[PDB]
Amino acid sequence: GSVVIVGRINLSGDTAYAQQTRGEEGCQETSQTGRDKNQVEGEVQIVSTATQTFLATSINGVLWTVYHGAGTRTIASPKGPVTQMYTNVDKDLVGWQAPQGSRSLTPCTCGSSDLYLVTRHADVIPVRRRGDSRGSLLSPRPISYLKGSSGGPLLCPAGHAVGIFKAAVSTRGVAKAVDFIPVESLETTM
Ligand SMILES: C=C[C@@H]1C[C@]1(NC(=O)[C@@H]1C[C@@H]2CN1C(=O)[C@H](C(C)(C)C)NC(=O)O[C@@H]1C[C@H]1CCCCCc1nc3ccc(OC)cc3nc1O2)C(=O)NS(=O)(=O)C1CC1
Ligand SMILES: [Zn+2]
Repeated sequence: GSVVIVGRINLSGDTAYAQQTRGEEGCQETSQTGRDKNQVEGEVQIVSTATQTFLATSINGVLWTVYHGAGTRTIASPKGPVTQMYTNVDKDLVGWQAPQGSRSLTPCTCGSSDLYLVTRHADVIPVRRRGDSRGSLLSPRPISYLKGSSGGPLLCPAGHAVGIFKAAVSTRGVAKAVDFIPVESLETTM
């Protein structure tokens, strides 16, 4: 089946909050036809397959998500199923053409290390960048807490995308740092 947009994380105001936009059955029909009529809004999409839900982030005109969530799937669209433009397993990276109506996050140009991770729950966690592709969490959470939030953006203090969340570095089933796909890697791909 196709990957279907089931919602969006809202950043366009003070609060971050997920608006779910489609039902399970609606998701199933639209996964199956690959034709999606629903309007697209914002930067961070909530996407799901038949069995998993995760996030998808628009950066430089391309909707980015994790390969471990989307596999090789097409995305359901107004004109039908769309094959991936970008698919890189080593990087765990896949991209489609950003859907009509979506907005891109501007890439971070500030070199700021006080980062922020937007989860599926629309919580905004401070992350402290610790490397070329790693940020430690100020407050550590259980791995369950972050699960389902891959493909989501890591933001600088100016609201710009720094990377895409990919994997959680876990000790005793507690995430203490997050592994991301820095924008610079997306541009290498593009
Ligand atoms: C808990 C939040 C976390 C963000 C989430 N990511 C994962 O769970 C990833 C997927 C998988 C394991 N992940 C992990 O995070 C593990 C885990 C033990 C699960 C905590 N952590 C981990 O390895 O830490 C090690 C230091 C890093 C080493 C680097 C890891 C490599 C990353 C990775 N790459 C590829 C490339 C290609 C593949 O093809 C099939 C598959 C891959 N799988 C991968 O890891 C998430 O929420 N997902 S999700 O939304 O529920 C799902 C629907 C989409
Ligand atoms: Zn910045």
